[PDB]
Amino acid sequence: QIDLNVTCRYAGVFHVEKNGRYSISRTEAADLCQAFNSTLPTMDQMKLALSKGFETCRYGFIEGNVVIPRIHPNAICAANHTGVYILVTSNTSHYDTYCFNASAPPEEDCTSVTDLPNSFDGPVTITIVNRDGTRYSKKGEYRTHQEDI
Repeated sequence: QIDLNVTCRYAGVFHVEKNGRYSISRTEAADLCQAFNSTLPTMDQMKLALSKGFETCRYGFIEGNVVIPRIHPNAICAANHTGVYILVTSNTSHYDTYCFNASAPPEEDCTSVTDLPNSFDGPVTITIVNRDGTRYSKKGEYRTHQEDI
């Protein structure tokens, strides 16, 4: 069973938490985004997302780096840095992910995500979990690297 918690989209950019916080690899992140018909964001898209009001208190993959977008300074979220803060030093490889959907509205889309459109045949119950609690489930798979499984 896999629970994927999603935020609102901002300029098409959203945060995905898979079950436990920080349990996704780089290769899984890419696979996951792919299941949403999305891609790992470029820095520039992430900068745009941020300027429209996107912030989280969780580190996550983009294309090339691990980042956390911050608008409002906070002691436990990136130590009061603001902007798209790049993670510099870490021992470990697992974080959350950000994904980018080019088809999303240009601003805040807080409507509910109701499908993992591009997931493939598999045995896992995959549940998408919105912040307002609304859920969509399907039996399938999205991971293409065996070590991720």
